[PDB]
Amino acid sequence: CPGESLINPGFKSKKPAGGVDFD
Amino acid sequence: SFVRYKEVYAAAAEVLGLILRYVMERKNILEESLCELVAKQLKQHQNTMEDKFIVCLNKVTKSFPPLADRFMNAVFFLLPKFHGVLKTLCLEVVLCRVEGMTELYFQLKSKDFVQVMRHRDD
Amino acid sequence: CKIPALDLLIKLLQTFRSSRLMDEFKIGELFSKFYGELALKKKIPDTVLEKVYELLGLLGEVHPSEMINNAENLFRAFLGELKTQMTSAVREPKLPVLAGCLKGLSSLLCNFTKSMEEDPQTSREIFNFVLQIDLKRYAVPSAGLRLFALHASQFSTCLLDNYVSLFEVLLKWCAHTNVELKKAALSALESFLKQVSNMVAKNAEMHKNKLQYFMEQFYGIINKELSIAIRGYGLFAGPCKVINAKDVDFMYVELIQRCKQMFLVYQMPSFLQSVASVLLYLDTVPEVYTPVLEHLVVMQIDSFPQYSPKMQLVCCRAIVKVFLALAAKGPVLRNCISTVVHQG
Amino acid sequence: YSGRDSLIFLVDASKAMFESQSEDELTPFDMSIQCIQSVYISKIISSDRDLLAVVFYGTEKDKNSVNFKNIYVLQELDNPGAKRILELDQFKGQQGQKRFQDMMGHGSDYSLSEVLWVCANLFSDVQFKMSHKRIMLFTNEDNPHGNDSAKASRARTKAGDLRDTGIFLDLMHLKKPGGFDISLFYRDIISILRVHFEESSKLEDLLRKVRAKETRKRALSRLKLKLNKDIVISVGIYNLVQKALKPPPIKLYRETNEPVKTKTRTFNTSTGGLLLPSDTKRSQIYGSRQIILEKEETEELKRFDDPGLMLMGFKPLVLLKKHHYLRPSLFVYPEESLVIGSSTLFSALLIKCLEKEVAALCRYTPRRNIPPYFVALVPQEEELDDQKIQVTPPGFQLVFLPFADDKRKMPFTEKIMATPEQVGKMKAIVEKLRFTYRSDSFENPVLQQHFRNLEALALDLMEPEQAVDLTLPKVEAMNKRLGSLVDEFKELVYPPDYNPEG
Amino acid sequence: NKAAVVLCMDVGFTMSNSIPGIESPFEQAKKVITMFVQRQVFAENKDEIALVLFGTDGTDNPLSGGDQYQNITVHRHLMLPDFDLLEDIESKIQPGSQQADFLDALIVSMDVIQHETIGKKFEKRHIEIFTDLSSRFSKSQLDIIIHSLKKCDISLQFFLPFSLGGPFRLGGHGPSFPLKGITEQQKEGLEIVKMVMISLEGEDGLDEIYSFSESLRKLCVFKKIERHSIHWPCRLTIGSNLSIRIAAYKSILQERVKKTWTVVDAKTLKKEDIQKETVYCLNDDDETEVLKEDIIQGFRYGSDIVPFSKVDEEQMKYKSEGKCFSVLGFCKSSQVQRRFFMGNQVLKVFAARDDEAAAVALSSLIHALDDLDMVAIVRYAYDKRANPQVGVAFPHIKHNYECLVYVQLPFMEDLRQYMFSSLKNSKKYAPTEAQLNAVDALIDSMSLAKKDEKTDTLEDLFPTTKIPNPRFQRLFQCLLHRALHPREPLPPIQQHIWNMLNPPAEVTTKSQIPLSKIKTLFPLIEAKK
DNA sequence: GCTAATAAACTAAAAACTATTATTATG
DNA sequence: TAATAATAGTTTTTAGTTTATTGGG
Repeated sequence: CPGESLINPGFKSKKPAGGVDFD
Repeated sequence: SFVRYKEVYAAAAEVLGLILRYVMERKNILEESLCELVAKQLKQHQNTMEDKFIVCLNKVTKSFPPLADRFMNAVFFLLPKFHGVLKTLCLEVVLCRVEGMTELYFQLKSKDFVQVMRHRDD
Repeated sequence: CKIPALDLLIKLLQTFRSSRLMDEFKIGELFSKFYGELALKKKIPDTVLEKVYELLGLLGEVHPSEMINNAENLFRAFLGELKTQMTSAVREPKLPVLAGCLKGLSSLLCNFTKSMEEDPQTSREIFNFVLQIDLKRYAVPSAGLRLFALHASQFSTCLLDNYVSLFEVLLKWCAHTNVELKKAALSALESFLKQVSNMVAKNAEMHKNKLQYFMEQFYGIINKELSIAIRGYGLFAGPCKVINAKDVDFMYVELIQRCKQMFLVYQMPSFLQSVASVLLYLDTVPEVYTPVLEHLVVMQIDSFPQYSPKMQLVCCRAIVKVFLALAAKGPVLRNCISTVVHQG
Repeated sequence: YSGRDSLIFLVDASKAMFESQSEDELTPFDMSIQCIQSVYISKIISSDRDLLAVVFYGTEKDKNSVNFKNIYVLQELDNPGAKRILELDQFKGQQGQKRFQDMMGHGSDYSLSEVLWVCANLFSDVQFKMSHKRIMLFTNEDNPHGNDSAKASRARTKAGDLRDTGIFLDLMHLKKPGGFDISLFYRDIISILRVHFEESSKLEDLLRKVRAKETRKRALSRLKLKLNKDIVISVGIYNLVQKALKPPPIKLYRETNEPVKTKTRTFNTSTGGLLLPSDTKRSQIYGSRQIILEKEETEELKRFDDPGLMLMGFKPLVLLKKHHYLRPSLFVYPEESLVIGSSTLFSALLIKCLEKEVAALCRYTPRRNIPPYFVALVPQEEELDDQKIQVTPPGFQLVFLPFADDKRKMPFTEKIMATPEQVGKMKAIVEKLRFTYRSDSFENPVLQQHFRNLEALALDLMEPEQAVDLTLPKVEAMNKRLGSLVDEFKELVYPPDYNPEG
Repeated sequence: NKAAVVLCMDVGFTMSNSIPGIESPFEQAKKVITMFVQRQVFAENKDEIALVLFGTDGTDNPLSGGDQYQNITVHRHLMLPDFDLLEDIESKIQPGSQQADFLDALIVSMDVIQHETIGKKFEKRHIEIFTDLSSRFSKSQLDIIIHSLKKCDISLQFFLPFSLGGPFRLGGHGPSFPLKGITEQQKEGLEIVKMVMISLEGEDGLDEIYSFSESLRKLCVFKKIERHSIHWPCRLTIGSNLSIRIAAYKSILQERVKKTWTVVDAKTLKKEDIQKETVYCLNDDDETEVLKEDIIQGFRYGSDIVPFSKVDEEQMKYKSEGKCFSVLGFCKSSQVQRRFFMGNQVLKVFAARDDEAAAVALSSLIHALDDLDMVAIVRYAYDKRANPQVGVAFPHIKHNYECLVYVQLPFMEDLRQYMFSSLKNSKKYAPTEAQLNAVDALIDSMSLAKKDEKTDTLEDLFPTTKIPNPRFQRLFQCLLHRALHPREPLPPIQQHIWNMLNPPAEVTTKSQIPLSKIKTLFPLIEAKK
């Protein structure tokens, strides 16, 4: 299922912390 | 499906297993759709609970062996989980499966028969 | 601490009940250690784990002064625990096992302590009065009944009040389900009746309670309830010897009439105990009744079978009591015993 | 409470995973090794209450209770432990793999029916409440059963049976120079178009260490809100945000390492004899007079109303001060366990209050002998993201209203203005420093460092991992982007001689 | 520091009487003074308290020179209160029969203050007077009294049996007394005191005259004898080239009892005779005692437990470098919801006092952040041993000053996820139109907000934020009952505590019918408790 | 130039949450 | 003669301590 963590079923897929950008 | 008191679904399993044994008195087969219906009812909300499931499955296999093939792995999967008479119950589910002689030795030894047979449950 | 702890403690209990007075004398130090371990502030031990009180309830030893000193501490602890448990003001009437444990310890301890000689005797007695529904089991009500039955003598001069309420609550308790509760209530009721009979016998105000409590129920009674009233009349025939003694044998006379209806099937032992009591209080007996009572008692002996063991024991006790009663009259003694053994 | 998660790892014991076209990159065996280390560390951190197992196939030898050749269980289904981690790490590396090949076979044939049998048996051994049965395979070839048509047929039959029995098989792409070749033998056999010369499907997150407790769904308390006195509705109260705290330590012996229990006793001083709670008297000395009371009165003085909620009224959301915050809010959801039909009325009231933009103020009693506070129930409409998954639950936000004595008085502060050009300087500085914030952007570095140290000492590492703190501002970049603006505004406001520091 | 507070209570007979169904103004005044003094004693404030009574049958004050300041009996001089003061208020205070001018009592009280403020210092000089204005007064010393108060800076607050500006609820919402029953003596006294304190203070004079019942649910009685919150002397920082000294304040802070429950003996009532210890004995080996320091803490690690001393962690702890307040960035105010405001207190931060450059900078920041609908992300650190935390800083502007408000923000660890069902999509729980209309009618009949006449302003029928927490009131009531009667059961919760606890009964009367509609239109079933 | 609370971390402690298990009921 | 029903067993706060630590004078 999209947007789910394959590591832990029933939990959203985790993305690495994005920090901060500049616009 | 109404699991509140045991007589309800027990007698439901009784009548339906008798029907499946004596549907058209074993002279014709087109009510196999009803067999699919009862198998689904078994799958629907009973494999998630699997305590009245095993009871009704036991009764219906006592009344109709050839259905239990739909749950062989299932009835194997649930084997070690129980520890009381439930185990006992599942045991005779195997008894009806003379047609199940494909392979059971490896199943039962992997199911660790030796303890339950060694245990004194006459 | 789990079900294994439960079973080990009950094993220890039944061990003391079985094994006692031979060599089980390494327990006083164990008693003190148990007192300390229960006094531990960490109250993880569940209500089911409260049978420690039954543990601390001890009768297998002579109970030297160490347990005597611990006894008062235990008793005040029980008073506090009961006050905490009973009060529904804290919305915590939960006493699923605690109250029965306090019952057991009090039963096993009061056998040698705390007679009717001081104030706190009534205090704990008050905790007995508060004894509505106990979830189809009724453990603690029967417990309180048994505890009162064991030490009813320890509550005298303070149970005289509320007499009618105690009487009716005993009646309802023995008139419920859970036949164990019924028999415990019967035991407590008969102990209470014995105590009140002794008190009014020694009371100079026996007329007060007589006109206030006894004659009312006695006339109002007319199942074992009738036999309960037969006990009541038989025991209260005593105090009537103090005041209006001329009526005493009079009731005895109508008692004869009663066994006339009985003559032509569990009330006979009650008849025997009642007539034994009245004859103990009686001095002059109508000799016309001597062959009559002879016939009645030998018919009772004939009716000894058809009985369960329990009222076989009851009837043999009543027979012993009537023999003790007739023992007071020499010629009556000899002739009645000869005739009864012959006919039997 | 619901079921748990069961994970199975099944690596091929062959030559493919011990070799790579570019030895500078990680061998499939070894990279799977760091993968399982990372997932086991994450599991230890998060859900160590579940079951994990290790098993290999294709090995020359074998070891399994099922006694299937080339099938060797390495670890049974168990909670992860540092012993498992080291047992796996000793085979890690381009020398650990050689060791493995030394005292452990690899490269022999196998049967997927056999591995399905053994994994089904292992799952069947678990007698606990399970909910997830995920099996991860580690190979880069769809051919080995395509070689034998009967083998492929029985393998896919058993795979279908297993997936019908609630078993979920998921595919781990492995780096095959000739291509993983999906859609040829797998999507028809796995429970669910690039041929995947590579391996990274989501192995990046698998290798990603995650530090989170992730407590399962639970109910704090199912209070029963009374409207006036009798029309009462069952509701569920949760905390979608709740402070994560360090687990308490474990008192143990410094000569045997076993946990030593502690027992605590209240007792006398003149005698020292052990005493009872009946001997304990609550005391409080005010001025010179001591007032004596007991505990029961102490909690009864805190007992006013039954555990529940008592409506005070309705108030528009504008009538609450933004700075008026006392304690982190809660979430309220309809509940139909005690009161059935309350979901319809909850929907009706949510619609009506959303239309009327009025929150519901109530008197809240958490439990017995507890103070009833004032709680504002703001409507919280459900929000769905692009993939229509709930990012905002539907229900109510229960915030707390501080009392008059819950607010402190301050010395009076006057109003001093600023020139609009200084405001423009501030706006330019902010724009040079602007970004978009998300709730999943900043963690607690203290806890992360504590963790990293904990695993490092558990793994007996010579050095612990350093936690990356995102709360440290990059002063050099900020200064680079500002430049003139800082001292320009300083000269605008602060006198040249009067620096902010005296 | 110390507050020189004195209470001037009229012992007149006029307020000793009241309308039936309404408690006597003397009695309600006694209730208010009892709660005031119980707060004073039970908070153990170091503020001296004096009691002066006028309208008494006798006369007792240093200014009694014959026909001067008569009917004035000074009960207590300026010292710290005690339980004796409480019992004298409860019992020794009785309704008298005489009446006297309240200006004479004011002069006597101020003279007593001057005679007793000497020998020490006082942070504040204050006085409150309870009266019904039905006693005749001579408006002669008003100018002298006003001048003396201005030259000595004594604060005043007045309270009345009737409302300042049908149903009657003492200490609760609803009318306290109809305004058409005030005597012309009361009206003239009201005008005189209005002009006196309007001249004394300015325009906020009417804000210090109140009623008893409304003061029972408000801190207005303690509003002039409180203590300021201490500042947090630190420095906000932007990058490595900008920093401003700050003075933060916990504007909102949860309150706790400052007096713990000490344990004493059941017989000697002594803590000394009942002391404490703990024992670390082995779980096995007949409970062999592990030595007190031989225990070392460990930690759960998955399926394993590792021994791990505190020294190890303190030498590997992620240290926080002192007290610092570093801004981490800026985001839109719409990106934050009220459900993410963490922490148990609110920091209404300020810059360094008397730093006009800092004031200009913070005002510029407030304007820039407000005009852009914009908020800041800042990092907090109380000190070296503190735990660094993230929080949100958003502007807050008052009519007299602008300000910035800090509330701590959560991390990912604090976050939890619980999935739900779309109730709006629940076909089995769609509300019927009649039920929706009944719900709407109930909401209209239940709302505590009324659109003010001829204005767009909105009023509140239940000002919760101006009401204290009622644990302390019942706590002190039972404490004083036990102190005076340590043989009797605790007194139940007083009725006025319910009056402040309950909303106005008018809203209940409006909701009477729609509540019936709701209960008739909804088939709600229950279960066994 | 003379000592002074303080929130953090630490406990106890109390309740809610699934999860079972004697118990009559009937014979 | 065999079915149901409170019921104790793991988490999780949270009230009352306990630590020294900055802040001054």
